[PDB]
Amino acid sequence: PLDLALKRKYYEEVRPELIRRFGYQNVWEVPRLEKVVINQGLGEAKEDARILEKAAQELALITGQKPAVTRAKKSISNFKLRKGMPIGLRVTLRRDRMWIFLEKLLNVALPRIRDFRGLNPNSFDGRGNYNLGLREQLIFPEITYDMVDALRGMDIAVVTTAETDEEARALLELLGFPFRK
Amino acid sequence: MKEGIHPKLVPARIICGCGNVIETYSTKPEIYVEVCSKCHPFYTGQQRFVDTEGRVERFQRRYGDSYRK
Amino acid sequence: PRSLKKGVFVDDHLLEKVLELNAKGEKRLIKTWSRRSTIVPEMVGHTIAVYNGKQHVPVYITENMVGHKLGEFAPTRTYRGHG
Amino acid sequence: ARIAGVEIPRNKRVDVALTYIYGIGKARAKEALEKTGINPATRVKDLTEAEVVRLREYVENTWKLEGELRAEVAANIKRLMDIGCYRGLRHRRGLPVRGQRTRTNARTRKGPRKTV
Amino acid sequence: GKGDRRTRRGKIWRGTYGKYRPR
Amino acid sequence: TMNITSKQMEITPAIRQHVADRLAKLEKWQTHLINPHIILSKEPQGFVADATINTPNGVLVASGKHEDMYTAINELINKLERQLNKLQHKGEARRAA
RNA sequence: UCCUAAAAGGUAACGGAGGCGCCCAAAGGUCCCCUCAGGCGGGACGGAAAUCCGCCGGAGAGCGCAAGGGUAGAAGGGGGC
RNA sequence: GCGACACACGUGCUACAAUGCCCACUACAAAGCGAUGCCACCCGGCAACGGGGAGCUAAUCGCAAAAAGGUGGGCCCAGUUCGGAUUGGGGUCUGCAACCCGACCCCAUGAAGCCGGAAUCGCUAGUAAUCGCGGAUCAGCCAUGCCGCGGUGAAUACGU
Ligand SMILES: [Mg+2]
Ligand SMILES: [Mg+2]
Ligand SMILES: [Mg+2]
Ligand SMILES: [Mg+2]
Ligand SMILES: [Mg+2]
Ligand SMILES: [Mg+2]
Ligand SMILES: [Mg+2]
Ligand SMILES: [Mg+2]
Ligand SMILES: [Mg+2]
Ligand SMILES: [Mg+2]
Ligand SMILES: [Mg+2]
Ligand SMILES: [Mg+2]
Ligand SMILES: [Mg+2]
Ligand SMILES: [Mg+2]
Ligand SMILES: [Mg+2]
Ligand SMILES: [Mg+2]
Ligand SMILES: [Mg+2]
Ligand SMILES: [Mg+2]
Ligand SMILES: [Mg+2]
Ligand SMILES: [Mg+2]
Ligand SMILES: [Mg+2]
Ligand SMILES: [Mg+2]
Ligand SMILES: [Mg+2]
Ligand SMILES: [Mg+2]
Ligand SMILES: [Mg+2]
Ligand SMILES: [Mg+2]
Ligand SMILES: [Mg+2]
Ligand SMILES: [Mg+2]
Ligand SMILES: [Mg+2]
Ligand SMILES: [Mg+2]
Ligand SMILES: [Mg+2]
Ligand SMILES: [Mg+2]
Ligand SMILES: [Mg+2]
Ligand SMILES: [Mg+2]
Ligand SMILES: [Mg+2]
Ligand SMILES: [Mg+2]
Ligand SMILES: [Mg+2]
Ligand SMILES: [Mg+2]
Ligand SMILES: [Mg+2]
Ligand SMILES: [Mg+2]
Ligand SMILES: [Mg+2]
Ligand SMILES: [Mg+2]
Ligand SMILES: [Zn+2]
Repeated sequence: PLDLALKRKYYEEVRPELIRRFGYQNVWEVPRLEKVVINQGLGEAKEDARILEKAAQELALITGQKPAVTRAKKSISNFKLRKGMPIGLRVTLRRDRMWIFLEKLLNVALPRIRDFRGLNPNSFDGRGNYNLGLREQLIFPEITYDMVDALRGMDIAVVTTAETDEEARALLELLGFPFRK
Repeated sequence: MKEGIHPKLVPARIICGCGNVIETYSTKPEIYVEVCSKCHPFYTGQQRFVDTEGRVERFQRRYGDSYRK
Repeated sequence: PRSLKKGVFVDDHLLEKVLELNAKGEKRLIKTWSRRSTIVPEMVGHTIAVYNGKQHVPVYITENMVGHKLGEFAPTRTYRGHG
Repeated sequence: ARIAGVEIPRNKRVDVALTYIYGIGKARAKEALEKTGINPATRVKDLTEAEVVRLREYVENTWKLEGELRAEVAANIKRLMDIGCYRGLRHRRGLPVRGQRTRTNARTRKGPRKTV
Repeated sequence: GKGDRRTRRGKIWRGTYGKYRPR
Repeated sequence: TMNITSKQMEITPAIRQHVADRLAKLEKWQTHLINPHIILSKEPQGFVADATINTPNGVLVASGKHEDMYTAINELINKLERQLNKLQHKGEARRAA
């Protein structure tokens, strides 16, 4: 595996601080990062130019991983939705790629957000997972203003082995997640 | 992974405007950014760019204390 | 607005009733015909009745309404809309 | 969004594209180009990235811009409508504030005409 | 233009002086 | 639209509608009535009702006087109808030779 | 198809309720893989309900279409030939 | 309070732009007004203005700069370097007092509006169009009005 600043920071500075702060008895009992699933809810490309390959290209550039499609589980009248119609994207990032993307997200992305005042503290799962949203894709460094055609945000779900929101917030803020409160 | 469908990750230099350099991995080996976490106002303590005013209203008038008493 | 060369305008006769209430102890309701008078920090906390041509509207002075005039808080037009 | 949170029009002169920032008119345009010694007639598409970060740091650290400017103007109206002053009433209902005629005209504050 | 207070032509219309029309 | 003016009198929005309904009689000709202004007043004799309307083929001017207010409104409508009925048919007279 | 039908089958009335006169070239054969509806919590536009994550959830979903029977230890979802 | 505002009508001002907008420099008027008045000139200030201070009962001195125009430079067809409404903040002056309800200066905001339906107004030569200046009332000013003054300077009239 690759040598990364964020993974090394975890194993070096975040592990012992956590063990001290909570008093874990086992090495595995400590909270670890499990996965980070990114999902462009899209749905704007139902009809119109359903060719959403620009958005999937953007995701493949930001994550270094080609996303997959998501389709409708049912047809919906008001949403102009036919069952089985491609309406979104979802890429599951784990391990080294997860660390890479989280590094670039914490060091570049979250700063470049318009009127950024921190991440919402109450956005925790209750089981020890966190979620957030993004209004644009220009936030990430791999996306410039020329190669973009339309603004399209995304959803980020970070899944942690922690059991309470307390341990999860500890791990995430220690890793460098900026919380507004 | 599936070969031929993923943009290759390579060692990447992410340069910030404040002079911060970040050693990472990405699809573009060099990327310059306008701001980073080491110089954003919310990060670096409380570097309130222009407005660290103090409101300053309303009692901050005090022009002046010349009315008789 | 009024000039900084000139002073902050209060109708004198109104400021008198203000300081007389700051010594012995605030407060008693004050009726006045001084819409022209500027609110002063020594007025904060009292209750002044401002005359609007018909009524004496009771107006409580606070910390954020110091730089204004008394006539801004006792409006002079009854307007509920049309239709 | 290079400076200062918005993207300034390229191929235009820098004293002009800077006005496209919510909080910068022609006055603060000629101000930020002398404090940095940058030719106002030069085009945005011809700027040096050294000249960029200099103009960026000076502008973003001298005047409130963009969302921070919209918050105080909204908060200044917020307190006006909360204290209950005559200018606050004009913002609550939506009528002109600065002693303008309301029998005719006054269409910017009210919007397009509503027939009866 | 004659209505623009921040111009030379606009202060001639009004009849005043300033930074944009000094005397 | 249509404007009504009560000179040195006081009328109700009910009476203002009756004048609007009596002016519907001029809509019979299917021609454009441009800002019909109506003026009511009180002489010593009786009420007086004026009206100055513009049509794409000229203008209409008339006057009605009677003791009853609504009756003078009727006379005004009768005299306005006649003028309107002439301005829309005077051209048809000289088609030959 | 269900009830009437009286726990095998069958059982009438101008008795109570509904459907059929099609469809599918995959909605067929086989091999391999996968498991729902729903409730709670979290999440840019995004909503009761679009897509994402977590936890609970034996079947209340699904099975072209009426009803009944059957059914995830598949008859349901996906792919290969 | 006459300054209201779901609406409606008349008269106007400013615009919708390149025969144009902005900046710098430089020319050419007439008629009026001016003794708690007009203010030269100096200085403080980005400025409005403020503090000094000479002249002028005024063909003497002052308002005073005329503007379009001329020269040079920028803008390059965009809701824009068009338009300057509306709103936030900071000042100046008058005045006993600018909340309702004054004008002006400065920073920021930078709307409607891409030449206008039915209909309709003005003007026959220094006229229309366009450009500026003065005065009455007046402490100040909501004057884009009114009454006067000149600068540039057309088109068209077959005919009833
Ligand atoms: Mg381990
Ligand atoms: Mg929570
Ligand atoms: Mg968890
Ligand atoms: Mg980017
Ligand atoms: Mg292989
Ligand atoms: Mg701006
Ligand atoms: Mg012009
Ligand atoms: Mg302009
Ligand atoms: Mg009427
Ligand atoms: Mg009446
Ligand atoms: Mg009346
Ligand atoms: Mg008459
Ligand atoms: Mg009749
Ligand atoms: Mg049976
Ligand atoms: Mg049976
Ligand atoms: Mg049986
Ligand atoms: Mg048998
Ligand atoms: Mg198949
Ligand atoms: Mg089948
Ligand atoms: Mg579910
Ligand atoms: Mg939402
Ligand atoms: Mg939802
Ligand atoms: Mg079932
Ligand atoms: Mg199959
Ligand atoms: Mg198959
Ligand atoms: Mg074969
Ligand atoms: Mg009054
Ligand atoms: Mg008003
Ligand atoms: Mg009406
Ligand atoms: Mg109209
Ligand atoms: Mg006017
Ligand atoms: Mg154009
Ligand atoms: Mg615009
Ligand atoms: Mg438009
Ligand atoms: Mg503009
Ligand atoms: Mg024109
Ligand atoms: Mg016409
Ligand atoms: Mg003539
Ligand atoms: Mg004049
Ligand atoms: Mg005069
Ligand atoms: Mg005057
Ligand atoms: Mg006004
Ligand atoms: Zn930085």
